[PDB]
Amino acid sequence: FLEKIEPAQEEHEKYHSNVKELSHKFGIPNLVARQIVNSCAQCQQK
Amino acid sequence: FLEKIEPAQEEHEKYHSNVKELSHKFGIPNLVARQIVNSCAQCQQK
Ligand SMILES: [Zn+2]
Ligand SMILES: [Zn+2]
Repeated sequence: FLEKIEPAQEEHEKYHSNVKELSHKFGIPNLVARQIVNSCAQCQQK
Repeated sequence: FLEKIEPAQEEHEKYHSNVKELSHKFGIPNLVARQIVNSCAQCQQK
């Protein structure tokens, strides 16, 4: 689970990539990707 | 992703199974399981 999903977490931390970006770039569903963005504080706050 | 994880979502809705239960019962990591409990409103509020 944290094999291919982890690398995606590092991608957001470098370019604040959105869910579609993480999912479309790596392949993880829109939910697993949103978890990365949801974890991001700078992105969490609107 | 929603193949084996889905069935687990229904398990919590029938016995409010904790993360360890969902993960230990089905096999999903502690995170994917916590997502089920986290979604539960009755369990969300402490
Ligand atoms: Zn971000
Ligand atoms: Zn519950």
